[PDB]
Amino acid sequence: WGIGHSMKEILDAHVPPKGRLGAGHRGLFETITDSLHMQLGLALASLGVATSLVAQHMYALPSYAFMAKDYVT
Amino acid sequence: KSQALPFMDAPAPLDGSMAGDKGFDPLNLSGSFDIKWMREAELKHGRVCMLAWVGYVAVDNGFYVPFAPHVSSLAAHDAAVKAGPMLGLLLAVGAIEAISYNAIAEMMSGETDRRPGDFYLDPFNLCSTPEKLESMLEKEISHCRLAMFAFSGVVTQSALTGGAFPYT
Amino acid sequence: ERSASIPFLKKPPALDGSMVGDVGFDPLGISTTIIELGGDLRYVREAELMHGRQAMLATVGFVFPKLFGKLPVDWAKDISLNPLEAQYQIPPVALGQIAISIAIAEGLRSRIVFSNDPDYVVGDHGFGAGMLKGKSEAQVKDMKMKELAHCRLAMVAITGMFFQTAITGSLYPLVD
Amino acid sequence: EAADTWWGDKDYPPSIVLGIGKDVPSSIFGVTSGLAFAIGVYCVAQSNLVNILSGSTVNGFYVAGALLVPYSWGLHVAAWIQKQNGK
Ligand code: CLA
Ligand SMILES: CCCCCC(=O)OC\C(C=C=C1C(C)(C)C[C@H](OC(C)=O)C[C@@]1(C)O)=C/C=C/C(C)=C/C=C/C=C(C)/C=C/C=C(\C)C(=O)C[C@@]12O[C@]1(C)C[C@@H](O)CC2(C)C
Ligand SMILES: CCCCCC(=O)OC\C(C=C=C1C(C)(C)C[C@H](OC(C)=O)C[C@@]1(C)O)=C/C=C/C(C)=C/C=C/C=C(C)/C=C/C=C(\C)C(=O)C[C@@]12O[C@]1(C)C[C@@H](O)CC2(C)C
Ligand code: KC2
Ligand SMILES: CC1=C(C#C/C(C)=C/C=C/C(C)=C/C=C/C=C(C)/C=C/C=C(C)/C=C/[C@@]23O[C@]2(C)C[C@@H](O)CC3(C)C)C(C)(C)C[C@H](O)C1
Repeated sequence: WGIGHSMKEILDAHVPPKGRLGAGHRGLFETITDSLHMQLGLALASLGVATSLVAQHMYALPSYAFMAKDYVT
Repeated sequence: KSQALPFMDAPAPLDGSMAGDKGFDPLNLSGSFDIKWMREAELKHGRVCMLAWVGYVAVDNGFYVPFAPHVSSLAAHDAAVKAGPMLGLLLAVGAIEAISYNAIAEMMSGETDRRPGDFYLDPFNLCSTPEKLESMLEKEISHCRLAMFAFSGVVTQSALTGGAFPYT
Repeated sequence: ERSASIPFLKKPPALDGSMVGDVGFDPLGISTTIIELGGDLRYVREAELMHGRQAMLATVGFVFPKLFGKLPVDWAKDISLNPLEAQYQIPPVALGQIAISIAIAEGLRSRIVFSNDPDYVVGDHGFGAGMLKGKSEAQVKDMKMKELAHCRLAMVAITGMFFQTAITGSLYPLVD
Repeated sequence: EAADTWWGDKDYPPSIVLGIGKDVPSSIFGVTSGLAFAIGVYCVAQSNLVNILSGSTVNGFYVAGALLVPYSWGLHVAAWIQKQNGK
């Protein structure tokens, strides 16, 4: 419906002005879509951060009633 | 070459051919953004203002439908929201505006030659010849511009005064 | 170019005619995203057809127990009004037969639909053939168009009936 | 597909990076950037000058105006982009 971003243009635009990061993120859109190993690697990295976060926050801030007293769960 | 502001020339060349063109755009928003969206918004605002002025007058006179507790048009909004059918009217308007989402999205980016605010709700062929279409477009847009001020004044006078039909 | 239903919208490129009820009504473009997957419109037409047929049988079944009466057999102490609340008083020793009959019918229909065969006219299950012999293509097309119109009307109708009896007490012009 | 948006061989991005606002001149962008920044800072200051309460003092207009502070960042960046482009 016309509105919205194109992910290719966002990646191709993000080049620092004078060669600080090389050619920027040009060509990253074609590599990610055509490689299922890069998408899967990003997914596993994010999910690993997420489940470590749930490990920290479920003992730090318990949400289920009458836990933090069983101690074994 | 501007008409309304004779010390200027054409606030971008966007103002060259459409109906109701008087060169009046001092803040250059005609050239900053695409003018089809502006004309769609203008026509849509004017049509809303026309029906809103017609409804605000008629409810303030005594035209009341079955049920619909007889209250002035100032409190009719709250009375009918507490009654309920305002939500159904909102749902119907939302369906029409989903179709309007589709229409405006098709109009702006190629693949459809729709005029801004066009639709095709023309049962009686009052715009068959192009000259009749131009005349009716001029009358429509002039009525839009007049009815915006008309309904704005009606609402403001009804809100600040106690309330009558001529609004003092 | 432009659709025959919504005149200010573009014509759906998948809905190019040659099908019953093709008035070019697809603002979301469901059929556009079905054929670019390499599929066709046989399955969605079959779904619409039996949705409408169940809708017609439903429209008769909402109104029949209260407008006319119940079965002469026993155990019919279910509420005459509120069919949606009369679902839960059905004894299991009738639900078993209902479920078995629908199960075998839909197993046969699943064998028909999901097979592969290209000679299968959509909706032509073979149950109804006693009246279409000796008819031209125009008569069959008109008959299928009447079926599709009744399908869509009955689906809108049953949505109305279910949303009326659940919020309001009952249907206004016929009940209570 | 899309448009050639890469500008690694130029000192400024092209005007097409602004999308729907690719034709707005730089002066409008800068004036709206200053106005949006001022209004947004005022709206977020109405949450610490006055203690925001549980429902009593929330004032959703100040919430909607609070989104102008990140919007003011994008407007002054787009002002620079249009200025280098000559628009
Ligand atoms: C007087 C104001 C006015 C004028 C001159 C026009 C003129 C035009 N409109 Mg338009 N329109 C108006 C108001 C007006 N409109 C309003 C208020 C709405 C909102 C509903 C619309 C919605 C609208 C749509 C959706 C479409 C048009 C179209 C058109 C064009 C062809 C139709 C035509 O000849 O209409 C001539 C108009 C008249 C002779 C006016 C008759 C006066 C009526 C009878 C008054 C009725 C008031 C009544 C109380 C309202 C009840 C509300 C209730 C039923 C909901 C033409 C340029 C069509 C178009 O551009 O396609 C080519 C099109 O698709 N208009
Ligand atoms: C056992 C055989 C099958 C029997 C079942 C049956 O029925 O047959 C199927 C059949 C054809 C057939 C065949 C037979 C010839 C019969 C037998 C053949 O078999 C052989 C071997 O020959 C098979 C077949 C298929 O060829 C034909 C049946 C057609 C049928 C049953 C069509 C009903 C539409 C209802 C509608 C549109 C409701 C609208 C309701 C509307 C529009 C409303 O507005 C209602 C509502 O306003 C109300 C009233 C009040 C409001 O408050 C609420 C609302 C607003 C909602
Ligand atoms: C009317 C005012 C007049 C003065 C202002 C002004 O116009 O100057 C404009 C100007 C310079 C200039 C001019 C030109 C345009 C070049 C030319 C002009 O001449 C013409 C017309 O050509 C003259 C001149 C000097 O004006 C420069 C503008 C610079 C500007 C506007 C810089 C904004 C940064 C924003 C940031 C860093 C946001 C951080 C935002 C943050 C950190 C957040 O969002 C936090 C957040 O919690 C928030 C707050 C809300 C939450 O929801 C979201 C979260 C939680 C994330
Ligand atoms: C989205 C779901 C939905 C659909 C698809 C749908 C379709 C139709 C159709 C077309 C087939 C017709 C012809 C029709 C007609 C009437 N409907 Mg709908 N209707 C739906 C929902 C509701 C709800 C929630 C209510 C309601 C009612 C009425 C009344 C009563 C007016 C009166 O009493 O005079 C009448 C005449 C109200 C009612 O039950 O009585 C208060 C009520 O609350 N309807 N309705
Ligand atoms: C097509 C299209 C669109 C669309 C659409 C729409 C509106 C689609 C709607 C489809 C719809 C509405 C499909 C209903 C099915 C309901 C059925 C089959 C109910 C059967 C009901 C049964 C079998 C009930 C039987 C009962 O026995 C029970 C349970 C108890 C008894 O006491 C009473 C009775 C006998 C009654 C978009 C999205 C608008 C745009 C897009 O681009 C194109």
